[PDB]
Amino acid sequence: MKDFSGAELYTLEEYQYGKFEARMKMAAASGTVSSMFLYQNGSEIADGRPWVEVDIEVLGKSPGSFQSNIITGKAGAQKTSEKHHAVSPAADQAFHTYGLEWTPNYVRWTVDGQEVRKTEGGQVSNLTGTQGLRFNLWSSESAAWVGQFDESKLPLFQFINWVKVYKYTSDFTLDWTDNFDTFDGSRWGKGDYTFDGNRVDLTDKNIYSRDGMLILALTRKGQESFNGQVPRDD
Ligand SMILES: OC[C@H]1O[C@@H](O[C@H]2[C@H](O)[C@@H](O)[C@H](O)O[C@@H]2CO)[C@H](O)[C@@H](O)[C@@H]1O
Ligand SMILES: [Ca+2]
Ligand SMILES: [Ca+2]
Ligand SMILES: [Ca+2]
Ligand SMILES: [Ca+2]
Repeated sequence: MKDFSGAELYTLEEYQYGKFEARMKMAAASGTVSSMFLYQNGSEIADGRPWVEVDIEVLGKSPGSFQSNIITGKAGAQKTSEKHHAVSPAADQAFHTYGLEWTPNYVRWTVDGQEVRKTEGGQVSNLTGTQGLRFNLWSSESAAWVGQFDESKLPLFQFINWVKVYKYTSDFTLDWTDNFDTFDGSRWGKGDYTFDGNRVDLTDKNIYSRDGMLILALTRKGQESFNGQVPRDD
Protein backbone atom coordinates (compact mmCIF):
# COMPACT_ATOMS: atom_id res chain seq x y z
CA MET A 1 0.00 0.00 0.00
CA LYS A 2 2.95 2.39 -0.20
CA ASP A 3 3.55 5.20 -2.73
CA PHE A 4 6.93 4.08 -4.12
CA SER A 5 8.32 0.91 -5.65
CA GLY A 6 11.74 -0.53 -4.88
CA ALA A 7 13.22 -3.96 -5.46
CA GLU A 8 15.00 -6.85 -3.83
CA LEU A 9 16.95 -9.69 -5.40
CA TYR A 10 17.60 -12.67 -3.10
CA THR A 11 19.10 -16.12 -3.34
CA LEU A 12 16.52 -18.86 -2.87
CA GLU A 13 19.11 -20.83 -0.91
CA GLU A 14 20.86 -19.86 2.31
CA TYR A 15 24.40 -20.84 3.25
CA GLN A 16 26.48 -21.39 6.37
CA TYR A 17 29.63 -19.27 5.90
CA GLY A 18 31.26 -18.37 2.62
CA LYS A 19 32.55 -15.59 0.40
CA PHE A 20 30.16 -13.49 -1.67
CA GLU A 21 31.13 -11.03 -4.41
CA ALA A 22 29.06 -8.74 -6.59
CA ARG A 23 30.17 -6.37 -9.36
CA MET A 24 27.88 -3.37 -9.07
CA LYS A 25 27.19 0.26 -9.76
CA MET A 26 25.04 1.50 -6.87
CA ALA A 27 22.19 3.99 -6.83
CA ALA A 28 22.16 7.08 -4.68
CA ALA A 29 20.04 10.14 -4.03
CA SER A 30 19.19 11.83 -0.77
CA GLY A 31 16.96 9.38 1.12
CA THR A 32 17.89 6.11 -0.56
CA VAL A 33 19.50 2.84 0.49
CA SER A 34 21.29 0.69 -2.12
CA SER A 35 22.63 -2.57 -0.77
CA MET A 36 24.28 -5.96 -0.71
CA PHE A 37 23.68 -8.06 2.38
CA LEU A 38 23.63 -11.49 3.94
CA TYR A 39 20.33 -12.27 5.67
CA GLN A 40 18.86 -15.12 7.73
CA ASN A 41 15.27 -14.99 6.49
CA GLY A 42 12.76 -14.67 9.30
CA SER A 43 15.11 -12.66 11.52
CA GLU A 44 12.49 -9.89 11.47
CA ILE A 45 9.97 -12.02 13.36
CA ALA A 46 9.76 -11.13 17.05
CA ASP A 47 9.18 -14.65 18.34
CA GLY A 48 12.45 -14.98 20.25
CA ARG A 49 14.61 -16.28 17.40
CA PRO A 50 17.96 -14.60 16.73
CA TRP A 51 18.63 -11.87 14.19
CA VAL A 52 21.49 -12.70 11.81
CA GLU A 53 22.49 -10.20 9.12
CA VAL A 54 25.64 -8.66 7.56
CA ASP A 55 25.34 -5.41 5.56
CA ILE A 56 26.85 -3.15 2.90
CA GLU A 57 24.58 -0.12 2.43
CA VAL A 58 25.23 2.98 0.33
CA LEU A 59 23.24 5.77 1.99
CA GLY A 60 21.84 8.14 -0.64
CA LYS A 61 23.19 11.38 0.77
CA SER A 62 26.74 10.00 0.78
CA PRO A 63 27.46 8.16 -2.52
CA GLY A 64 31.19 8.37 -1.88
CA SER A 65 31.03 5.77 0.87
CA PHE A 66 29.08 2.84 2.23
CA GLN A 67 28.00 1.75 5.70
CA SER A 68 29.02 -1.69 6.94
CA ASN A 69 27.03 -3.38 9.68
CA ILE A 70 26.47 -6.65 11.52
CA ILE A 71 23.08 -7.12 13.11
CA THR A 72 22.69 -9.68 15.86
CA GLY A 73 20.54 -9.92 18.96
CA LYS A 74 16.83 -10.27 18.18
CA ALA A 75 13.94 -8.32 16.67
CA GLY A 76 13.14 -5.37 18.91
CA ALA A 77 16.53 -5.73 20.61
CA GLN A 78 19.20 -5.56 17.91
CA LYS A 79 22.93 -5.24 18.49
CA THR A 80 24.60 -3.26 15.71
CA SER A 81 28.04 -1.95 14.76
CA GLU A 82 27.71 0.61 11.97
CA LYS A 83 30.93 1.86 10.36
CA HIS A 84 31.59 3.87 7.19
CA HIS A 85 34.07 3.32 4.37
CA ALA A 86 35.08 5.52 1.48
CA VAL A 87 34.62 4.33 -2.11
CA SER A 88 36.39 5.97 -5.07
CA PRO A 89 35.12 6.73 -7.63
CA ALA A 90 31.72 7.26 -5.97
CA ALA A 91 29.59 4.13 -5.62
CA ASP A 92 27.01 5.53 -8.04
CA GLN A 93 29.63 6.67 -10.56
CA ALA A 94 31.50 3.46 -11.29
CA PHE A 95 31.36 -0.30 -10.94
CA HIS A 96 33.17 -1.80 -7.94
CA THR A 97 33.44 -5.38 -6.70
CA TYR A 98 31.92 -5.63 -3.26
CA GLY A 99 32.86 -8.64 -1.20
CA LEU A 100 31.65 -10.23 2.02
CA GLU A 101 33.55 -13.06 3.72
CA TRP A 102 31.92 -14.84 6.66
CA THR A 103 33.39 -17.64 8.76
CA PRO A 104 32.96 -18.87 12.36
CA ASN A 105 35.66 -16.40 13.40
CA TYR A 106 35.30 -13.24 11.34
CA VAL A 107 33.38 -11.16 8.84
CA ARG A 108 35.42 -9.24 6.26
CA TRP A 109 34.30 -6.48 3.87
CA THR A 110 36.26 -5.84 0.68
CA VAL A 111 36.05 -3.34 -2.15
CA ASP A 112 37.91 -4.29 -5.31
CA GLY A 113 39.74 -7.01 -3.40
CA GLN A 114 40.95 -4.73 -0.61
CA GLU A 115 39.91 -5.03 3.02
CA VAL A 116 38.01 -2.07 4.46
CA ARG A 117 36.78 -3.84 7.62
CA LYS A 118 37.33 -7.13 9.47
CA THR A 119 35.39 -7.87 12.67
CA GLU A 120 36.10 -10.83 14.95
CA GLY A 121 34.45 -12.39 17.98
CA GLY A 122 31.52 -10.79 19.77
CA GLN A 123 28.74 -10.37 17.25
CA VAL A 124 30.44 -12.73 14.83
CA SER A 125 30.00 -15.61 17.26
CA ASN A 126 26.28 -14.92 17.15
CA LEU A 127 25.95 -15.10 13.35
CA THR A 128 24.85 -18.71 13.72
CA GLY A 129 22.90 -20.66 11.15
CA THR A 130 22.56 -19.75 7.50
CA GLN A 131 22.20 -16.59 5.44
CA GLY A 132 21.11 -15.89 1.90
CA LEU A 133 22.70 -13.24 -0.33
CA ARG A 134 20.51 -10.24 -1.09
CA PHE A 135 20.51 -6.86 -2.78
CA ASN A 136 17.88 -4.19 -2.48
CA LEU A 137 17.10 -0.59 -3.36
CA TRP A 138 14.69 1.42 -1.24
CA SER A 139 14.20 4.62 0.75
CA SER A 140 14.29 4.99 4.53
CA GLU A 141 11.87 7.12 6.50
CA SER A 142 14.81 8.13 8.71
CA ALA A 143 16.07 11.38 7.20
CA ALA A 144 18.81 11.49 9.83
CA TRP A 145 20.27 8.29 8.39
CA VAL A 146 19.88 8.77 4.64
CA GLY A 147 18.80 12.37 4.14
CA GLN A 148 15.39 13.74 3.16
CA PHE A 149 13.96 11.80 0.21
CA ASP A 150 14.35 13.75 -3.03
CA GLU A 151 11.64 12.29 -5.27
CA SER A 152 12.75 14.45 -8.22
CA LYS A 153 15.80 12.18 -8.52
CA LEU A 154 13.64 9.17 -9.36
CA PRO A 155 13.95 6.83 -11.13
CA LEU A 156 17.19 5.37 -9.76
CA PHE A 157 18.89 2.13 -10.81
CA GLN A 158 21.38 -0.22 -9.16
CA PHE A 159 23.25 -2.41 -11.69
CA ILE A 160 24.67 -5.85 -10.96
CA ASN A 161 26.99 -7.25 -13.66
CA TRP A 162 27.79 -10.55 -11.99
CA VAL A 163 27.85 -12.41 -8.66
CA LYS A 164 30.18 -15.10 -7.29
CA VAL A 165 29.37 -17.34 -4.33
CA TYR A 166 32.13 -19.39 -2.67
CA LYS A 167 31.81 -22.20 -0.16
CA TYR A 168 33.73 -22.01 3.09
CA THR A 169 36.45 -24.64 2.84
CA SER A 170 42.34 -19.30 0.73
CA ASP A 171 39.48 -20.59 2.89
CA PHE A 172 37.03 -20.46 -0.03
CA THR A 173 36.17 -22.56 -3.06
CA LEU A 174 34.00 -21.14 -5.83
CA ASP A 175 30.50 -22.70 -5.74
CA TRP A 176 28.60 -20.85 -8.48
CA THR A 177 28.49 -17.65 -10.50
CA ASP A 178 25.87 -15.68 -12.38
CA ASN A 179 26.72 -13.22 -15.13
CA PHE A 180 23.08 -12.19 -15.44
CA ASP A 181 22.55 -12.75 -19.14
CA THR A 182 19.11 -13.82 -17.90
CA PHE A 183 17.07 -14.04 -14.70
CA ASP A 184 17.61 -17.53 -13.30
CA GLY A 185 14.44 -18.35 -11.37
CA SER A 186 15.95 -21.56 -10.01
CA ARG A 187 18.57 -19.49 -8.18
CA TRP A 188 16.93 -16.17 -7.39
CA GLY A 189 13.73 -14.80 -6.00
CA LYS A 190 12.26 -11.29 -6.34
CA GLY A 191 11.06 -9.62 -3.17
CA ASP A 192 7.44 -8.49 -2.85
CA TYR A 193 7.06 -7.05 0.63
CA THR A 194 8.00 -4.13 2.83
CA PHE A 195 8.80 -3.29 6.46
CA ASP A 196 8.35 -0.39 8.87
CA GLY A 197 10.70 2.47 8.12
CA ASN A 198 10.76 1.64 4.42
CA ARG A 199 8.87 4.23 2.32
CA VAL A 200 8.62 1.77 -0.57
CA ASP A 201 7.07 -1.57 -1.41
CA LEU A 202 9.77 -3.91 -2.72
CA THR A 203 8.22 -5.33 -5.91
CA ASP A 204 9.18 -7.88 -8.50
CA LYS A 205 8.06 -5.29 -11.04
CA ASN A 206 11.29 -3.38 -10.48
CA ILE A 207 13.79 -6.20 -11.11
CA TYR A 208 14.99 -6.15 -14.73
CA SER A 209 17.39 -8.26 -16.77
CA ARG A 210 18.94 -6.20 -19.58
CA ASP A 211 22.14 -6.47 -21.60
CA GLY A 212 23.97 -8.81 -19.23
CA MET A 213 22.93 -6.94 -16.10
CA LEU A 214 20.46 -7.40 -13.29
CA ILE A 215 18.86 -4.02 -12.62
CA LEU A 216 17.07 -3.00 -9.42
CA ALA A 217 14.92 0.11 -9.76
CA LEU A 218 13.46 2.64 -7.34
CA THR A 219 10.52 4.45 -8.93
CA ARG A 220 7.36 6.28 -8.05
CA LYS A 221 4.47 3.79 -7.84
CA GLY A 222 2.87 3.46 -11.26
CA GLN A 223 6.08 4.39 -13.11
CA GLU A 224 7.82 1.03 -12.86
CA SER A 225 9.97 0.75 -15.97
CA PHE A 226 13.51 0.74 -17.35
CA ASN A 227 13.91 1.86 -20.96
CA GLY A 228 17.34 3.46 -20.87
CA GLN A 229 20.74 1.97 -21.61
CA VAL A 230 22.86 -0.07 -19.21
CA PRO A 231 26.18 1.52 -18.18
CA ARG A 232 29.47 0.12 -19.39
CA ASP A 233 31.74 -1.83 -17.08
CA ASP A 234 35.05 -1.09 -18.81
O1 LIG B 1 8.54 -7.24 6.80
C1 LIG B 1 8.27 -8.57 6.36
C2 LIG B 1 9.35 -9.00 5.37
O2 LIG B 1 10.63 -8.88 6.01
C3 LIG B 1 11.70 -9.25 5.12
O3 LIG B 1 12.96 -9.11 5.77
C4 LIG B 1 13.36 -7.73 5.89
C5 LIG B 1 13.09 -7.25 7.32
O4 LIG B 1 11.68 -7.07 7.51
C6 LIG B 1 13.78 -5.91 7.58
O5 LIG B 1 13.61 -5.56 8.95
C7 LIG B 1 15.27 -6.05 7.26
O6 LIG B 1 15.94 -4.82 7.53
O7 LIG B 1 15.42 -6.39 5.87
C8 LIG B 1 14.85 -7.67 5.59
C9 LIG B 1 15.09 -8.00 4.11
O8 LIG B 1 14.44 -7.02 3.30
C10 LIG B 1 11.55 -10.74 4.79
O9 LIG B 1 12.63 -11.16 3.95
C11 LIG B 1 10.23 -10.97 4.06
O10 LIG B 1 10.06 -12.37 3.84
C12 LIG B 1 9.08 -10.45 4.94
O11 LIG B 1 7.87 -10.49 4.18
CA1 LIG C 1 10.61 14.31 -0.21
CA1 LIG D 1 28.38 -25.65 -7.19
CA1 LIG E 1 8.41 -12.60 -5.11
CA1 LIG F 1 26.99 -9.54 -16.89
